[PDB]
Amino acid sequence: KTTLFCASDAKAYEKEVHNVWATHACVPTDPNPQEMVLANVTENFNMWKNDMVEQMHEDIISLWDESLKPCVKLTGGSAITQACPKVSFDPIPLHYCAPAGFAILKCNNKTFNGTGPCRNVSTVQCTHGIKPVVSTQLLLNGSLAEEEIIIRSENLTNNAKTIIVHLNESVNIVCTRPNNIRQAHCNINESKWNNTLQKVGEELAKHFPSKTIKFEPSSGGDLEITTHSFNCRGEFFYCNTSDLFNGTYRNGTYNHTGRSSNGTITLQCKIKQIINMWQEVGRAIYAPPIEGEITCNSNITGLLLLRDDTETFRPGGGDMRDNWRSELYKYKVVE
Amino acid sequence: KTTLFCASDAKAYEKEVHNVWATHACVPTDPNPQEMVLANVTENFNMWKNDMVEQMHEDIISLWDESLKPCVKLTGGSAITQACPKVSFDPIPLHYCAPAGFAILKCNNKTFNGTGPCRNVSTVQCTHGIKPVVSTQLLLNGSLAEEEIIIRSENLTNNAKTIIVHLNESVNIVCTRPNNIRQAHCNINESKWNNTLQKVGEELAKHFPSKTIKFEPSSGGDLEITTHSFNCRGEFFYCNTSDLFNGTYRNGTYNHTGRSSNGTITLQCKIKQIINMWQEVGRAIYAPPIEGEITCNSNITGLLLLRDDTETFRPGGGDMRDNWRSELYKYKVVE
Ligand SMILES: CNCc1ccc2c(c1)C[C@H](CNC(=N)N)[C@H]2NC(=O)C(=O)Nc1ccc(Cl)c(F)c1
Ligand SMILES: CNCc1ccc2c(c1)C[C@H](CNC(=N)N)[C@H]2NC(=O)C(=O)Nc1ccc(Cl)c(F)c1
Repeated sequence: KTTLFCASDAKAYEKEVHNVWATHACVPTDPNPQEMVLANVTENFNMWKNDMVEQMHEDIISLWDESLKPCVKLTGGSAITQACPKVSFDPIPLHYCAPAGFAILKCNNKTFNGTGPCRNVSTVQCTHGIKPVVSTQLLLNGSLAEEEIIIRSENLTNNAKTIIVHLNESVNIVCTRPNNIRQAHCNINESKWNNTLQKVGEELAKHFPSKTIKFEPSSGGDLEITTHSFNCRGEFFYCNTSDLFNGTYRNGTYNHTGRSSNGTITLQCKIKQIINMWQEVGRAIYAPPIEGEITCNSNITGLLLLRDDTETFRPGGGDMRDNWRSELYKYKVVE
Repeated sequence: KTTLFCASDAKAYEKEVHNVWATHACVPTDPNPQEMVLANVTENFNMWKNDMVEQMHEDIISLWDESLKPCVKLTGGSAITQACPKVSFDPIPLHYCAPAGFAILKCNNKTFNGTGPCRNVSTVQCTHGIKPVVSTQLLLNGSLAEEEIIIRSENLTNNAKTIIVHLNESVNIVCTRPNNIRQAHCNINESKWNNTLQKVGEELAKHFPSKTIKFEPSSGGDLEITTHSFNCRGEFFYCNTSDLFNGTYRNGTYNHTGRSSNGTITLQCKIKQIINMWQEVGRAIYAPPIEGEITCNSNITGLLLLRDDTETFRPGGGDMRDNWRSELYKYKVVE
């Protein structure tokens, strides 16, 4: 445990809030990348127990706190009012760096899970570009597995322990509200989704014996975790995944049972102003959505699942720390 | 006639040279791109003389000139030395867009040829994403035919005219240099290769009546065109294709006579420092390959062939504007 510091390419002329925060909270990235190679090792890592995720989480909370300022913030029964200006919003990559004398080891095993022994291990002073993408169910704009899609879990036996599925091939999703003022929609190519769910399916089948592997929409709870919720240009999108996370892996093939059109899948999305916050326990009310075409062109780089002679899997999320472990499946701060 | 402009998803924080170049040469990509399609049209096309190809060619020459700077540049008996640092190299998509009031119509007939009449025609302002992949014999990371494999030629009865075989199913190829330092190798699944060459064979049979259709390694001449030459992470790979382009198509079946092992084809590759330039007429000398595992996992999306009882086809290439025509088999700049 140490007190880290962020490094970025933030410009102090951008009125984009991530830059506005990073220019006063981080350090200019340094053209100084010496990755200490090493092949004499055995370090055991645990992506599920690592303070880096916590400090990252905390100053991402600071970022959001002084950037996206809600009109009302209702916490503990007390309502706190302030100004609601819509701002420029799009995540910039943040490197996490260890201070004087403190190093950040690094795993290079391309099939490494997160928990256990790793050995082809390098070392750094600063980490690799990471975007503070806040989302549920679908991990957006992250790293891709260099070889093949991998399953991460603090334990896979525990049905209530979140599964992070690190993908390989990015799945472009295009969410948009056209020029109802709150209704939007997302578009995703169906072929590549069937594709990806056959990889997810067959690996889950590698690690669950010989059973039918169903994919279904989340049980219940708040809209934040029952839908693919994300932020696009300061607007909070809640997009439906009932005709997405939907299919059956049997016989070694995956059969999609979600609806489709022209070879594309369209998610019904809604922009909301009242949001169950991820930082704290409370609700934030924002101003109505801005005028015009509100579109995000994103790439799915991972999944967040939850398990219950058949085994059903369901989109998860809610705890953004696990979002941070998708990219902090780790390193290791060490001395 | 016009001078176009590029549009891309280049990041100003990336130190990858395609991003470095595009960010100062291109325009932030448009995501309001609505194909106003038409159905009372018939326009003629000619992928084999289209100036968009040489605008792209000139611009990619610019990119390579300002990015990959060789230690030595020998042209016309005069040598030019400069600093040759190793860089990060991975092609990003480039949309080519027409300026004010001037448009880019589009062909929609998927069984389309490249030369002649076409009727289902749309029109856009910007082309689809095209990655400037510089290679010979094999076209990498291109678009796939939506339907069935297409044979393209300026004309097919001219044996000196390059033939572009637009594939349907991509064929995965994994070139790697393991941790001799310049010795590398490529892996390709044979069954997929047999499979592809059977309809390459069948349609080349459709265009050449009742001949035995053989596939053999190239002529001779410079290694760039006698080998599958390409660029992986700044390193110039020359890969042997004597056991790849090798087969007999007869009586309706393809027959692979190239050597294999465990059902896989392994190409013998070498990383060279002395390169015959594709941009200009001259040679370039680069620094020795970097340390570590150099891996490129690519998809074969097209072929570059040349024709001579029997008709024989050999891998071609060398002139990269044909590589740009593979993706610019086209559209059209029109008013
Ligand atoms: C089984 N999983 C456990 C689980 C489940 C749900 C949640 C947690 C843990 C933590 C958090 C509790 N806070 C609260 N209830 N007010 C709650 N998450 C959120 O409200 C949340 O992410 N909102 C949110 C905001 C913005 C965007 Cl863009 C977004 F995509 C989502
Ligand atoms: C019938 N065919 C005619 C024909 C034949 C060969 C060539 C041309 C035309 C053009 C070009 C001439 N330039 C020269 N002779 N210096 C020459 N091509 C190249 O040198 C070339 O592609 N190099 C190259 C570099 C890097 C990578 Cl990664 C690569 F895959 C290839």
